[PDB]
Amino acid sequence: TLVEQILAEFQLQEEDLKKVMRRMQKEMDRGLRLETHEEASVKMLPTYVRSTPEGSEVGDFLSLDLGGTNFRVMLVKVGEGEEGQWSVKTKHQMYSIPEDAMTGTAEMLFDYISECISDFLDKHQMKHKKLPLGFTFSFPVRHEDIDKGILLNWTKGFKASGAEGNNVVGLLRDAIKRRGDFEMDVVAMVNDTVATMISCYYEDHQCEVGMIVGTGCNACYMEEMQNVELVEGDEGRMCVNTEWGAFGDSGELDEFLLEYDRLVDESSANPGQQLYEKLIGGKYMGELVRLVLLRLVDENLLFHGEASEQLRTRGAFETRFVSQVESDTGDRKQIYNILSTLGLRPSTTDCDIVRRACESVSTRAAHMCSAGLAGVINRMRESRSEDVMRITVGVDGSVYKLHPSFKERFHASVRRLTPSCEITFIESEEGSGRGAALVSAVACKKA
Ligand SMILES: Cn1ccnc1Sc1cccc(-c2cccc(=O)[nH]2)c1
Ligand SMILES: OC[C@H]1O[C@H](O)[C@H](O)[C@@H](O)[C@@H]1O
Repeated sequence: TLVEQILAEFQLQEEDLKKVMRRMQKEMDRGLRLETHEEASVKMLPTYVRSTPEGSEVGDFLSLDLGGTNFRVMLVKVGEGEEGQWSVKTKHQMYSIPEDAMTGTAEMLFDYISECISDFLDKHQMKHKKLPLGFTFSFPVRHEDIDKGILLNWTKGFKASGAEGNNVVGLLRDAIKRRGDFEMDVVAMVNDTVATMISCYYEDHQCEVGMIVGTGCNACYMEEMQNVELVEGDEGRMCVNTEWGAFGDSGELDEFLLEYDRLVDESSANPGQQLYEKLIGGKYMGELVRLVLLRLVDENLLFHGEASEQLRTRGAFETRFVSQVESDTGDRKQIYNILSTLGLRPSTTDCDIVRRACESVSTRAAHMCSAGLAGVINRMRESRSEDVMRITVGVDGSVYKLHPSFKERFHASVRRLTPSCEITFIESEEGSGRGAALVSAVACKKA
């Protein structure tokens, strides 16, 4: 139990969650106010996706999706249901970002994207078409409108120079026009949360929140227009992109941050930023385990003191490993093969120890996440006048989807924190591509 004291350092009492939930609600209120929006850690960026204005055009839309390591392009067919609209990916391609598309300028990257966009249309015998473009761009943006907004600053590792501070929809067309090959109506730009929330909404009208727990972690919700001070008008409702991943950036979380958190921060491409996300996101989960495993080896408590050449390099313990280790049936084969691949020869108890480290890190990720969701939901509840508020959350993300137990721990906690709420979780089917497209089909009955 010399180990079980090290890992206990991940535990969070319900009291700790309530504190975090209340602080989230607090920074969310600050982000929405004129006086404090500028230094707010939780920017609460308005998205200009508005309460059903009702004006949808059917037809085929192209959808981009930059935000992961695998940039995507797809075509989607929007139509007209009894509900509202139907949608469906019809054809689709994925392309790696090189690395010279990172390190260099943004234009390079958008030219690379432009290449792929064309490459897609080549291979689809459609290069001779003019389609409305939906763009899911999963980074923080200050929107002037549904189709104009600036990159506040890259997260999740992306480092492309000269992209910060600029019209992202600008840099895009900028590069689409340096092609001539094709013409695109870049109608609409959305965050992944919103994309997802929109597509879930068309499945379920109760969906007023969108959540992503994958490489990164973030959320978006339907706000009352009179509370979005950064937008003129008091009638209706606008979806607001919280950007809660940067909760803790003004120190809100210092009492919770562990050494493993401090070390992950310093070494990251975004030091001092996105602190909350760095407790949850799958860009960081495995790195936290690596770090936890290492302390255990220096304390001579695991791997019989010694450590692999690989275990000792940043980004070696992939998040998917956390996941696999937790799906091990007990026979340890699964834990062994990951560790052996890494260059280790664990024993029965090493395996068990690596298991415990994983569960400590992902259980905390889940709990910490549940507090933010509970923050958002309980805030919303203050604007709902009915004994039992029924809300629906749309969710996407590898960590949420693929990890053997996150979903379950996550739900139970969220529910403990949200009295008088009946919550529904719905997982977005292709909901990003469809999301950007469905948002386009509406903003197109405008441009
Ligand atoms: C998600 N939800 C639930 C209740 N109201 C909403 S917001 C919603 C629903 C359906 C379509 C749109 C939408 C898309 C693009 C521009 C716009 O103003 N609205 C916005
Ligand atoms: O990709 C999911 C999320 O992860 C990152 O935190 C981004 O800042 C954000 O904009 C996004 O919505």
